Amino acid sequence: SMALEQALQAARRGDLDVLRSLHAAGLLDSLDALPVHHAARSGKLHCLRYLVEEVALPAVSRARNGATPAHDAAATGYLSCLQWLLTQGGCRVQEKDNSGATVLHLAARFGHPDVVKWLLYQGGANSAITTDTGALPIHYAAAKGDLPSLKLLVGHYPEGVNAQTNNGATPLYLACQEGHLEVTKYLVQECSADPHLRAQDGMTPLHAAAQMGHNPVLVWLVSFADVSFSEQDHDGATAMHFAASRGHTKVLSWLLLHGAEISQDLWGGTPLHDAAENGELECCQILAVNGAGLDVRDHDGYTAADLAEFNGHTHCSRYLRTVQTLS
Amino acid sequence: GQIKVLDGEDQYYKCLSPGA
Repeated sequence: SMALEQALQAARRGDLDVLRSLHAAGLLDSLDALPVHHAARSGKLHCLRYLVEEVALPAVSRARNGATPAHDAAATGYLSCLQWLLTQGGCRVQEKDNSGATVLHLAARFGHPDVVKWLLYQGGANSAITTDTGALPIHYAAAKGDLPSLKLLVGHYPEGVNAQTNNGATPLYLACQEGHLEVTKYLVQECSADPHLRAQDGMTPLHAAAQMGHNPVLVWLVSFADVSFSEQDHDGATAMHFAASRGHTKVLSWLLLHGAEISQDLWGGTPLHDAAENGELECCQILAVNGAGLDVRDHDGYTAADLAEFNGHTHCSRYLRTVQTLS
Repeated sequence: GQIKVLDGEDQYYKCLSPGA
């Protein structure tokens, strides 16, 4: 398969000379992509144009996942190649891959405000379309942290502000989960994003920030966005449970310094149970120093030291058991 | 809880820039 590798590399490097060489020699992958895919991949408009017009290679070919070359150009953000594919090339802006993603999703997913701005206002792209997971282009820009793209998407399709993916995430949930504070302030201050809209499991954007350790987001939300750190998921788990359980000493300490209680969830487990069960020794210590009740039993009758013992976390058990026999 | 993702683990788009 000597021909394939040379065409794909020449197309990707911008090597018009090799392309016209292979072609004249009558020589024109594993994922079913083509040299048109590789040209579009890094914005070699000249090679891509020669690849379609002169050598008559179709530009509507779909890779294994249904990605045509225009999807490729949008993901990688090379606007000039995408324009040629949609206008002259023969690609249609509403084309979906096998997941439902159009070129405007990809443009948002990989943060290319110019590709997004062109697609919305000159390209005819529909910003109300969901992928099979239920994601709007606005969900991608928020998760990516692309505030310029998000701005365009809020103006073009403002009802997307509180839209939920199939698992219940809003754009705010995704921004908070991913730690994008500027996007988070913009959705709440300027677009009246609801911060109490929960995912399917009962988690709020506050929990997502606590779960992933994004203290800057968590602090802004709790202070300036009418979210309370006593917020609970469907199991009664607080921001402090999620921080402790995933080892986020920064979030945990901030919560504890500004007054959040150390409370049991619906199952009787405190954030110390969660830290011990996941073997987060430093969180166990921070919670113990902040006066967590070491002997509190959950619904199964287990203390935090018990859970640490059962899940093999011997330094957590050792510590908690010895701090208790100190008292 | 689990983290909320928008896509599957397919690598076709991520492995399009020279980032793989």
